[PDB]
Amino acid sequence: SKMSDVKCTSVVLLSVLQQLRVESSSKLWAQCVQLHNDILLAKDTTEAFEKMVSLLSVLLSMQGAVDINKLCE
Amino acid sequence: RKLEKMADQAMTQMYKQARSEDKRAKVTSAMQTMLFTMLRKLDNDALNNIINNARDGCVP
Amino acid sequence: DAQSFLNRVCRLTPCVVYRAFDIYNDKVAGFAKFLKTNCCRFQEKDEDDNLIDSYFVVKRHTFSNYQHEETIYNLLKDCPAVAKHDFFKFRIDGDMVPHISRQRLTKYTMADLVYALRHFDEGNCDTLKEILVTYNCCDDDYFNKKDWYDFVENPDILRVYANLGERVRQALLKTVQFCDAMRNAGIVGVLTLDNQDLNGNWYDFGDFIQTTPGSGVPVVDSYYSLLMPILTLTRALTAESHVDTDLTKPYIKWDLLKYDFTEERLKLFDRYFKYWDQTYHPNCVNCLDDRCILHCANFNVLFSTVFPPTSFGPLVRKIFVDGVPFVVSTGYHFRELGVVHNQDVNLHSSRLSFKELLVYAADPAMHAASGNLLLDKRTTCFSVAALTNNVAFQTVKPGNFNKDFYDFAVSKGFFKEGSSVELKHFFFAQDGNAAISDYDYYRYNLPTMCDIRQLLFVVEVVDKYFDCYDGGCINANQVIVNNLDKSAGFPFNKWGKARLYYDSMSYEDQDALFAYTKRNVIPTITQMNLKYAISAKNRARTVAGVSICSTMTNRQFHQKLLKSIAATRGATVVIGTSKFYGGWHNMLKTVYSDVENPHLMGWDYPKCDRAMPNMLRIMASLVLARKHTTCCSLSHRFYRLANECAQVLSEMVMCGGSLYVKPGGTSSGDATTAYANSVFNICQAVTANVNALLSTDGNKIADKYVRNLQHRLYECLYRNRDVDTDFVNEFYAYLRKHFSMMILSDDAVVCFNSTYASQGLVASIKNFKSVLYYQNNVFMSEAKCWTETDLTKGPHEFCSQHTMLVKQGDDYVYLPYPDPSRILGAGCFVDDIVKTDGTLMIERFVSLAIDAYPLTKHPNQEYADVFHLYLQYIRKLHDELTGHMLDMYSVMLTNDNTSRYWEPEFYEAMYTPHT
Amino acid sequence: ADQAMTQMYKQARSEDKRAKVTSAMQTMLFTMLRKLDNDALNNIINNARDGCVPLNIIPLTTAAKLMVVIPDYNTYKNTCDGTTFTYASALWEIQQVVDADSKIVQLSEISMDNSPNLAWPLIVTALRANS
RNA sequence: UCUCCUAAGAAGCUG
RNA sequence: CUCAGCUUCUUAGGAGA
Ligand SMILES: *Cc1cc(O)n2ncc(C(=O)OC)c2n1
Ligand SMILES: [Mn+2]
Ligand SMILES: [Zn+2]
Ligand SMILES: [Zn+2]
Repeated sequence: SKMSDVKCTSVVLLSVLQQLRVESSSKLWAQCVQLHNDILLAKDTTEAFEKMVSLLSVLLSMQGAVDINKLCE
Repeated sequence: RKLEKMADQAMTQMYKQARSEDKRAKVTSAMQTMLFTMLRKLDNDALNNIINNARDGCVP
Repeated sequence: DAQSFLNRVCRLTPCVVYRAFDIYNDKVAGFAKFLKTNCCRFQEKDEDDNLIDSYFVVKRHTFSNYQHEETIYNLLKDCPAVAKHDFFKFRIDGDMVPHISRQRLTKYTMADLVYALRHFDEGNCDTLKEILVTYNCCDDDYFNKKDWYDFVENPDILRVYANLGERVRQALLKTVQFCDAMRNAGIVGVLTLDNQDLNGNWYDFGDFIQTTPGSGVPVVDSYYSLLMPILTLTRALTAESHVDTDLTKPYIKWDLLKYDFTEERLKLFDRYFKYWDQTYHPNCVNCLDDRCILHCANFNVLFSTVFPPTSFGPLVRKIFVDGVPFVVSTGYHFRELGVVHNQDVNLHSSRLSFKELLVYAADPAMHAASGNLLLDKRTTCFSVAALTNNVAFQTVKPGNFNKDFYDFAVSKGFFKEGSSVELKHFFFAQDGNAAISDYDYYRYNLPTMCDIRQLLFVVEVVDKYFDCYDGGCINANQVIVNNLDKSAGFPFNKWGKARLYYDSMSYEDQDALFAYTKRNVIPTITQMNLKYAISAKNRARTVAGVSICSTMTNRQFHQKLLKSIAATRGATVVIGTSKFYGGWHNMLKTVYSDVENPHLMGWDYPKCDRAMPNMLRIMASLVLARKHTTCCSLSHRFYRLANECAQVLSEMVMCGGSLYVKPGGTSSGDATTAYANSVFNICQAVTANVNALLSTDGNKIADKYVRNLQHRLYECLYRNRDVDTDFVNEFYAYLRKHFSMMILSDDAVVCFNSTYASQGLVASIKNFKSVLYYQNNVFMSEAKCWTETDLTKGPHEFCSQHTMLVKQGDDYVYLPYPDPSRILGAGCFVDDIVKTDGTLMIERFVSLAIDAYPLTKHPNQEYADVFHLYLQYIRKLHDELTGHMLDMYSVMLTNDNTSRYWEPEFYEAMYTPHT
Repeated sequence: ADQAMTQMYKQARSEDKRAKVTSAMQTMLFTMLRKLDNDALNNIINNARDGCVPLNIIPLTTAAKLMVVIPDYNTYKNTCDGTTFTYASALWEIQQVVDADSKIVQLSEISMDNSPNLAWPLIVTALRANS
């Protein structure tokens, strides 16, 4: 369960990462693309959630890029 | 009646261009808001824990 | 008689099997596996008691044939390509009976190898494994790997096969020696693969007859023609790349400036195909017709593997314009067509007009000569130059999420747990080194020599399928350009779209350019672009943008025939036929075509564009050009073929700011890609049918008509040189009757007589697998294909559409329906942000509802719910749009004709035959 | 009368665009020929028996610069190890190295231990040695 | 009012 | 940011009834 939710959220997350100009780093963009494509092809919710956590860690690492505190109130 | 059709077409074009510009301007903030709304809906333990840690300041 | 006999045969060990024979007599004809006659085979053991690949084959013979063979052998005895024979008589029942002992033969013959490699089955390849292991190409433990035979999953199998090349080359040399001996002794006979062992020795003289010593005549048509594919498959001629043709010596170091290898080609032909009696033109500009072009291009394909890759491509020359020097292409060295020289080369030009300027801008000569040297280690494709100081890394973005539609669908009960409808189509993202990775898939294109005598008959039968169309050249004012806002290619894409060049060039200029291309070769550059589309597979797809010159001239050459094909209903090629208003039902009822025991089958080619051999692409081009028998001369048609090859077959490719060389394969993005694919598909199907019919034992065919058809088909392939029009018509009628095709590019449906297929009289899936293996260098998986025994179910899939037989009023009709996941993914994910605002894009949802309507007829309610979901969403979007218009302006939309877009009728009318 | 005026305007626009693109193509074609090496090109052209030479050897024998795209460290050590290397029967001296991000990479950084920290593929620009 | 045919723009699907 | 086919919608114009 929550398979489609996870896949849609991963799509939106990679869109946000691309908007933050992550393609300017070949390594980081390649890793993010790998995780996103893996999540889309996933058949197990646990593996997809693991890769979702891994993909969100990239977004949260660049703390100054996106304002976490404001976005969630 | 023809003038009514012309005005309707002009107003449809104006509405289309206004909506297109507004949609295309807000893209970044709208995307971030959508992302975090979807993450809130997911309500997974690991995602919530990671997000709360980042909010408090414990980032990776 | 088991002790003295063994001694007379002599270190030999004392001693039902099916072997491949090439038979042709007044009763049977073909190339099939038959039962081996009774013979005594004593295996020779080495001094260390090690059994080796040496056998003594002793067979009882009548006095007449015994004496005949003894005479012929005494004539041919001293040739070293002839196996040693021993003629003796042995006492049985008190009287002497003659025996002939063919000494030290191998276990298998050349016919066994050719049959094993041409009629390949992954479950019944014991003979092939035995051959591979015996001659040290690999070990038994190599076959424990899965897909050890697949060219794509296991590209190392090519090396294993190449380990047979030297054996095959030695067999060819010995064949030439044997033919020389036959000519010198005055012996007339037919050479067949089953009479030569895998050491290259010949051992069967029963059918030979004597003649004046100096006027012997060997017949080698079937031998060489059947052997041809194996020559390239095993890379037999590799030794010709080394000094003195020794594999232990260094490679020959050719001069870099050398490009004319005509004498080398003639030497190779005289060394390996001396007694092939048809004339060979190394440069196909001297060929007499398109059949001769195919014939000689086959040999050119074989021989071009021996020459340096740097010698092929445009031949550039320095010219002067206004006193300044240009480097321009004045010729071309094709791997298949040889050397071609432009007829209108003008030195010391006064000034450049628009046409000449366009031609020189399209040429890759200036771009390559001004660029840097490139060494790209990411790919194995030949890299020419780097046109910029930097490399470009183009990525693919993810799709945009239409969250409103997703929420609406989920609120309606979609995407639950265990439901049969799941999201499977997405926008997959790609990293920087993606386009070049896709380009690297051209490594699946290998030099494939064809069975020329089989191909020259298949081409006539394929041309029979294109007799109802009309074609020929048209003027620049008769050309129809669909969209003029498309790219003009490189370098033209940096100054405008196709509209700029179609407007700048007057009709006279376009006609002059076309006439120029009928006498000269213009090589152009193709640009590789990444596609941004929704798919169910992670693979990225690249499209080829051809230059504007190539597109213009190819349109003016082919558009008449293409439009004729697209406007014809009821033919095998269904390009141009709509699936709406009963078109799907009409196409299915047309393909059923009153076959007797109808079964349906279907297939789709793997790596279709990247793996198509150059010979079949040239054949498709020639078939398309056969419509110019009056508007064009022989040389005009040849130069059109040369331009086509130089522009869409082996042209230069722009990928990430760099120039590479395209080994081959169709360039999806040229004028005639779909129609050429259709010709190629029909050719493969006809070849499968020919191989099915000729590989069947003729003694077991209970139908006299089909046994005479087989006999005459063998005659027409390997014994008759001129085209037999009557038999081509008869075989075409036979195929139409028992093998009914529906073709759209590389997609096919077949309705076939299941009894004939079970008896081997028409092709089946295994015949297609074999043909693809030995003629296309791809292994076709049984999961790629499908078979339906119940015609009321319709074909399993065609053009990504499933079929259902539903009641529509008072009669049952076939309707196509798509994958529900595809439509739902189209709704949920878009390639543009503005497409996520529903009120601006109601028409796209109307189109998606049109596509999804037939799902309501499905017996699965989850499938049926998609159309209703789309209609409800259309209603909701219209309501929201009216509300927003009212809020933003004090108006009423007043449009009451949109109510038809959320009612079934508007969509039900799209599948009713009335229109 | 209005239609004729519109047609005349369209023809004038087409002629103006034609002149623009003609000038652009002429400028490109005359700019490209000032970059090639006259001496080497003349040498190879004169060596040719009848003027015609294959195009694929023009960059090999006359280009003054080489760009090598390396996907991994194994290929780097195989092909362009050190500050000079041999390719196409010529000697090349490395002039610069950049990563996939177009950032300069010192030759000391290209080692087995530090390979995972580099953004592959690397692009190496070298100049033909011996003049 | 209806039908057909030319052109322009938006969009969807297929190989 | 290619080739070709089919389809829906909107607008301008011509002809016929
Ligand atoms: C059984 C049999 C009979 C005869 O005459 N033969 N000639 C050659 C072979 C054979 O298979 O050797 C390769 C053979 N077998
Ligand atoms: Mn025999
Ligand atoms: Zn010829
Ligand atoms: Zn013609």
